[PDB]
Amino acid sequence: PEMVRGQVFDVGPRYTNLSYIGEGAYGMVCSAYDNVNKVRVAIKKISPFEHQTYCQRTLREIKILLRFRHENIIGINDIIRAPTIEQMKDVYIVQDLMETDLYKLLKTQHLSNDHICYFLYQILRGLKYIHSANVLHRDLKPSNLLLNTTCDLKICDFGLARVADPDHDHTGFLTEYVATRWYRAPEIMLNSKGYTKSIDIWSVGCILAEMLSNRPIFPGKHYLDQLNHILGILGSPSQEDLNCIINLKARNYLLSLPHKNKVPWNRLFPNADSKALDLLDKMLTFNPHKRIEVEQALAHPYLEQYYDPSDEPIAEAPFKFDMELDDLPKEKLKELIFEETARFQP
Ligand SMILES: O=C(CN1Cc2ccc(-c3nc(NC4CCOCC4)ncc3Cl)cc2C1=O)N1CCCc2ccccc2C1
Repeated sequence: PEMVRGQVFDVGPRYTNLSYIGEGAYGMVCSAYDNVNKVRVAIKKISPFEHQTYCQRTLREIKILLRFRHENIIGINDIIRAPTIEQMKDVYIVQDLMETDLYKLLKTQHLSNDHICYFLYQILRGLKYIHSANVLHRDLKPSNLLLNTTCDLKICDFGLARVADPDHDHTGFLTEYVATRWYRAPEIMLNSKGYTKSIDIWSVGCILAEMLSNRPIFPGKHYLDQLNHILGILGSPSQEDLNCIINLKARNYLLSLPHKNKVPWNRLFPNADSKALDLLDKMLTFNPHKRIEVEQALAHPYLEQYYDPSDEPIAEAPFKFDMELDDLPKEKLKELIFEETARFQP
């Protein structure tokens, strides 16, 4: 077998001429020549089976992405694994190879207003489909938005995605949370488990702000500092929005803060298009009940050049897990991953 940076990549016969791309907690990723479709592809080697949380992330990703089919969502093209559960130590997920991501692009490139508009349209078009399947992505951020050389955009990384569950969204103040700090809606720190679609709209608002200036809008250094960055720009919540926070720890924390006025978007973003700032304001609304929904955002005058609901498809039915995954042992999640990947075996 081929090796890459001290790692076997058992992907042949179909995939050859591997080049290292990167690695992280997930595993390792390469490009490889697909000898059936005659194109280079991404293959990520995942080795999740000794960690229940990595197994969860793997299974969520596979089940969701195999059900979804959308131009602005990364697909799974193939899955390689051993023929038996006993021999299965790794899973290789094959996906379309994308040249870069929005994180890399923002570190290195000024975006024209036309590019910002087109990226935002594609993010929302993909998100319309995700939300129409009653799924929440829950970790939208620049490094999960993949881009090719013609600026086509695909949402990736569904390892934290969940079925929406608004009736069980309430929690206490300062409840620990997994998704990337800088893109967390204020309510995560106050009273929310991140089980409603409004969580993803906030992250997209944050991404829009970051496209406007190439810098994260709310770069909190730790859990509560994230809330105080948000409040630093939005200002003190209104009495009405406060009255929606019934938990006394969260409410009394907010009441304890000195009054802060809203920082106007046009001072943070003096070169931004005024319609972009109107949409930004509506996505970065403190109260999640008043926050714009994905379909409303698509209909916003900023996106009028692109908006076409007949060409913004929805999922054919709501997505549903067979059983709850959060409590399952890692050995059971391995079995489920085995069954879920069976269709790619010859
Ligand atoms: O696969 C993941 C998370 N990742 C990791 C990754 C790497 C690469 C790509 C990717 N990149 C590119 N092109 C890059 C080239 C260079 O410029 C940047 C873009 N093209 C296609 C893909 Cl598909 C996508 C992903 C992705 O989705 N998980 C499932 C297993 C469970 C788990 C366990 C532990 C932690 C996270 C996860 C989530």
